[PDB]
Amino acid sequence: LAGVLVNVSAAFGKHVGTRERVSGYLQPEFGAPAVIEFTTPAAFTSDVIELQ
Amino acid sequence: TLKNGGSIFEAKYNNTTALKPLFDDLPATAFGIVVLQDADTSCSKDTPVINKG
Ligand SMILES: [Ca+2]
Repeated sequence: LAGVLVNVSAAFGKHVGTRERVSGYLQPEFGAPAVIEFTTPAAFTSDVIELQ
Repeated sequence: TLKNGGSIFEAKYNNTTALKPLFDDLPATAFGIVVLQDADTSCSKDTPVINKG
């Protein structure tokens, strides 16, 4: 089990806001890609958020 | 401020540079909000999010 770190605010050039979606895939050299998909919640209210 | 006690119906608000009475100034199509109890400072003027309690 391994964890990929991404500096999103630098990658997209701005911080992602509330009520916004982000989607993607981590695509290996061969084999099926891991889908990523989430919508940031309506109200940020704590420092670490479980986008899941 | 009224999270720390005071009189409703005589609350002021802040147009930049002044303080003026809330209820009398509020426009006909709008509602205003006054925080009466909030433990965790969750309500802010630009984002009034209310949570349990
Ligand atoms: Ca609260």
